[PDB]
Amino acid sequence: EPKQLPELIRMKRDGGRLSEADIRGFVAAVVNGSAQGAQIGAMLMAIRLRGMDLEETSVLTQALAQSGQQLEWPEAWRQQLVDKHSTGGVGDKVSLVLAPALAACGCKVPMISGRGLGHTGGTLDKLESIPGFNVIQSPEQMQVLLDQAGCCIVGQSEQLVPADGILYAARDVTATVDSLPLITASILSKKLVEGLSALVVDVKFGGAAVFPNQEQARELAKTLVGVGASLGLRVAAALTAMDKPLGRCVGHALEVEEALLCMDGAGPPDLRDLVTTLGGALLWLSGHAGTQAQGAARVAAALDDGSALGRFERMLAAQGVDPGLARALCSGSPAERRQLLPRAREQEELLAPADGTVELVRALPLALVLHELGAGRSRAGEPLRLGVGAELLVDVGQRLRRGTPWLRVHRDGPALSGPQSRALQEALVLSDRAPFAAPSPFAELVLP
Repeated sequence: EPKQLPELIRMKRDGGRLSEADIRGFVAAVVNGSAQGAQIGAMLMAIRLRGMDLEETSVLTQALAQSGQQLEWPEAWRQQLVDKHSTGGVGDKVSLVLAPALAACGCKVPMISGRGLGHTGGTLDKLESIPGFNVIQSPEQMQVLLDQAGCCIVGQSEQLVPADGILYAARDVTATVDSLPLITASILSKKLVEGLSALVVDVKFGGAAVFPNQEQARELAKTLVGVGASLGLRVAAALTAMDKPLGRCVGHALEVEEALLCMDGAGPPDLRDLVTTLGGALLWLSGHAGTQAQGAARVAAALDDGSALGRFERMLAAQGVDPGLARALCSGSPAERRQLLPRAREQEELLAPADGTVELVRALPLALVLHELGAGRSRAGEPLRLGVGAELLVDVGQRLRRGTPWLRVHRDGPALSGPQSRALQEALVLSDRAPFAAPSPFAELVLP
């Protein structure tokens, strides 16, 4: 029954299970206001150090979900509601494209997304690079968006998965993100509130992924598919590598550009690879395409013929962006899009030390330095340096020459410190091996 908050915390601290009553009451305290900051962090920490189990976990997610509302849409759309959701992520703008992609493929995507988590920027912050983009819509507005645009991207609020919003902000600045339960709940809860026909989850592994260990990551996959099943959700989880940044831009505004470059015609191969791959899965899974190949084939199609660029345009406008700016952003050249989005003060470039063959660029050192540069959050509720970020000037598998520039840093301060500099420079790994074509960051596809 109603136990005082400090008491539930004492229980988890002591490795005790939380009852459905206990989890619920807690969730409520968090949304109703009673629960104080130091209390929410304490609990998150306790959880990050004693975990929970299938039930508590399943209970948590399930509750979080109902802290707010659930959406209901015209029965017409039903079989067309789909969504994908990542975990880790350094430079993962897939969402910024796969959304309008699917919307061009006749699907409706009601995306409840999020902000940077730990050292992994969020697709919600990235969108806020676009001037006037509102990530907060009421269910009502959302339904207008899936009608006009077919898709939309919004974050937690007073009506949607409220409690998740409270924790998710804390998780990131409390060093309480890497927890299978808090992860499973955080994700499933949002996607639940949407009520989708099919749902694909992006589970990163290696390098800069929340859970580095491939297998210990593959579990997180069978898990989200696990609980997700029970909750009554069709869930497909795919393990994709995260040792190097997806694409060539890590940041916010920079990333919004490398996304437009995709819809345009095509930018980075890996970026496209996943958008089509994951996209084709959703169509197959939602039973909207013969096989994944066919599925994936239609998405690629969207990419190549301006569809996604169109859907995307309606979307920005539909979500607060000055119509004019939006036609300018999409029909704009890359040079235009640069002068229209947030740019950092100065920007230097790291040169190649030795002749050699780019083996890979270390994602973690990057994300970590850029974080220190204002591309990451230090303490919830704070602005973000949206211009700041980084550009990969060489592509993995290729051969570069000593002295050539391989990475450009956009910073808002008067310079990089010694530690930050060395950090960057060593994130570059060179071999004498012969140049080669980059592999797909896509590994397996855990099914339900």
